[PDB]
Amino acid sequence: PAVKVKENEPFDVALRRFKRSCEKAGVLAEVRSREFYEKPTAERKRKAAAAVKRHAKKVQRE
Amino acid sequence: KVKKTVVDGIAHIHASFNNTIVTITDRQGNALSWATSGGSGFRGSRKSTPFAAQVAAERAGQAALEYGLKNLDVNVKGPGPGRESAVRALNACGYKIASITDVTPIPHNGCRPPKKRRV
Amino acid sequence: PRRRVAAKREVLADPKYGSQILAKFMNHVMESGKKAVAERIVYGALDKVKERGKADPLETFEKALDAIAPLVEVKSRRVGGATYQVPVEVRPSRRNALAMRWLVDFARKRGEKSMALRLAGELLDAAEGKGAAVKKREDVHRMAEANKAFSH
RNA sequence: GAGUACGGUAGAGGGUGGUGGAAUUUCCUGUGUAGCGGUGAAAUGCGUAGAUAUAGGAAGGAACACCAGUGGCGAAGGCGACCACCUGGACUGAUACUGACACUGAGGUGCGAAAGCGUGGGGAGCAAACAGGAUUAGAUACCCUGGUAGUCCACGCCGUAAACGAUGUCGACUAGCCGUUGGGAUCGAUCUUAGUGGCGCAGCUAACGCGAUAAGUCGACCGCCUGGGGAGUACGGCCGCAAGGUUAAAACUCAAAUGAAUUGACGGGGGCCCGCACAAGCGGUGGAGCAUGUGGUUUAAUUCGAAGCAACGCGAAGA
Ligand SMILES: [Mg+2]
Ligand SMILES: [Mg+2]
Ligand SMILES: [Mg+2]
Ligand SMILES: [Mg+2]
Ligand SMILES: [Mg+2]
Ligand SMILES: [Mg+2]
Ligand SMILES: [Mg+2]
Ligand SMILES: [Mg+2]
Ligand SMILES: [Mg+2]
Ligand SMILES: [Mg+2]
Ligand SMILES: [Mg+2]
Ligand SMILES: [Mg+2]
Ligand SMILES: [Mg+2]
Ligand SMILES: [Mg+2]
Ligand SMILES: [Mg+2]
Ligand SMILES: [Mg+2]
Ligand SMILES: [Mg+2]
Ligand SMILES: [Mg+2]
Ligand SMILES: [Mg+2]
Ligand SMILES: [Mg+2]
Ligand SMILES: [Mg+2]
Ligand SMILES: [Mg+2]
Ligand SMILES: [Mg+2]
Ligand SMILES: [Mg+2]
Ligand SMILES: [Mg+2]
Ligand SMILES: [Mg+2]
Ligand SMILES: [Mg+2]
Ligand SMILES: [Mg+2]
Ligand SMILES: [Mg+2]
Ligand SMILES: [Mg+2]
Ligand SMILES: [Mg+2]
Ligand SMILES: [Mg+2]
Ligand SMILES: [Mg+2]
Ligand SMILES: [Mg+2]
Ligand SMILES: [Mg+2]
Ligand SMILES: [Mg+2]
Ligand SMILES: [Mg+2]
Ligand SMILES: [Mg+2]
Ligand SMILES: [Mg+2]
Ligand SMILES: [Mg+2]
Ligand SMILES: [Mg+2]
Repeated sequence: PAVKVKENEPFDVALRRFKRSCEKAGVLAEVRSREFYEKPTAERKRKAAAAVKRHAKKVQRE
Repeated sequence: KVKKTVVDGIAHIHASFNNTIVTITDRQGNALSWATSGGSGFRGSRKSTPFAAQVAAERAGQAALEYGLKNLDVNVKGPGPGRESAVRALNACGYKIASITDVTPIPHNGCRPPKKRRV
Repeated sequence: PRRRVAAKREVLADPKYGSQILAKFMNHVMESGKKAVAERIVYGALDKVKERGKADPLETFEKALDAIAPLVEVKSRRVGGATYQVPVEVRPSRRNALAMRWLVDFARKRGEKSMALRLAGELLDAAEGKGAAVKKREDVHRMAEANKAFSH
């Protein structure tokens, strides 16, 4: 979210740190997940699909 | 024919998908100079590109350099492209980037968003 | 093609001047397989350049070529919903052929006595850049600059 | 078998109040000036009667990010901010107690998403109807800008859903392996319960597939089916304020309708690969005159045949 500039750091660590902090906070994900109303049927459907894919991926290692 | 000086201001980036708006104020939030990607002469899909953001941010910074402004707190708001392009555009103008923050509003539950597009 | 197996046959058949770029200009200016006519036309233009400019025509031709060689060009792309043009830098080899093609094409339509003095006028004009070929190269460049929003 | 008494465990189970933070909108005020918004690209719309952005203040309504999980609770429908009060059930351990007090259940009785209806409040966002702008041959649609009922609250009604695991309730048996939510024991390991998931032996099935959460082996009781349309419609009865719900035919008409799987074909499905198929270049046709073939028209006859690529300087390498 916020970034600190110190020790006359070059203007390359600043942007990289800002991007890393932003993706850690996941601001883009949350703002993308709210541009349209997403009904509870689609909620449960998407979560069930995510669950089945996650379990398949976990099993596939063995 | 009115003149005043200011040092260590704050610059706002409003980067939506369609357009990005750059403005400069003091710590008190009084407008000094602003520039828009629509005003930079793009008028279309190009208006969304990060290059238009760079052009608008540098134009606004060069307009605001008349007041001095040896220090800037730049804060960004919006998920559109050019989120970081305007930062480098302002750094090209010859300011001191004191800090960079995001003020993207995130409702906890809030109002419900509009209906889903069927395209 | 789809293989990338096509070879690159090398042709360097300068008769007396012994220049490589001159040979490719010969191949460009040749029409209907008339090599001798191309030889006479290019050598007449070269001799006019010599009798006009005190500088040797080799370097005059070279500096005309280097002042008409472009650096970037605009190329259309099918985005799937819009008609977009993106600027791309020239391959180092392609710019020579582009300059040769532009020079010969603009020289073909002067309207004066013959292509000897036509190519002479074009070489003198492009030596410092007052020819129509240089103007159209600048127009292509300014297309590429005005379409920089895409860039990539 | 069923139930009672006693300590604990977990939980968006239910009801009545109170209180939080993020955000949107609206209003007021300061700075500031020419755009904002939206799209595939636009336009409608909002702006110099000073907008968008930006800073401060105020009002109000609604939903409760992150935790969050093949996670939990509930008869089902369903239930996520935090706290207090009232309240149902389930798991878990030992002892004591009652001594078949059980299962199912036609009728009946209640609970029952959303939309809808009645009376009275409330109204930020969204948004049927509706207005305008686009797209289009048309566009009473998809897209854009606005926008009323409604969505929220109290009380009452309505009785329906792909109300679904498309699988009635209860009980007993039948190889195993990997998770996970509560709780116990014995020494991170082993065992044992009540749920919730993934595979799989027998067995079953038309096949798909099910497989201790059976669709296997069996018992007890209930509900329902008898070719496709007509039709879950008509008439009658009973409910409802209305919308309508429920019970429920016949004439007539057809020789089929249907389920699962197989081969091919196809797709404005996907992944690789190839070809002057594109791209990179050169040169042409379509404009002129003429030659030649064909179509049409005319003629007494313009002799027959060839007709998307795969007919048209073709049978005809000589009217
Ligand atoms: Mg929208
Ligand atoms: Mg404002
Ligand atoms: Mg405010
Ligand atoms: Mg449920
Ligand atoms: Mg309702
Ligand atoms: Mg209603
Ligand atoms: Mg009502
Ligand atoms: Mg009312
Ligand atoms: Mg409203
Ligand atoms: Mg609309
Ligand atoms: Mg609206
Ligand atoms: Mg509205
Ligand atoms: Mg009505
Ligand atoms: Mg209510
Ligand atoms: Mg349900
Ligand atoms: Mg059923
Ligand atoms: Mg059926
Ligand atoms: Mg049942
Ligand atoms: Mg059963
Ligand atoms: Mg029972
Ligand atoms: Mg049972
Ligand atoms: Mg049992
Ligand atoms: Mg199995
Ligand atoms: Mg069966
Ligand atoms: Mg069967
Ligand atoms: Mg029996
Ligand atoms: Mg029986
Ligand atoms: Mg039985
Ligand atoms: Mg029948
Ligand atoms: Mg019949
Ligand atoms: Mg019948
Ligand atoms: Mg009826
Ligand atoms: Mg009848
Ligand atoms: Mg009736
Ligand atoms: Mg079939
Ligand atoms: Mg196909
Ligand atoms: Mg091509
Ligand atoms: Mg012709
Ligand atoms: Mg013609
Ligand atoms: Mg014929
Ligand atoms: Mg031929």
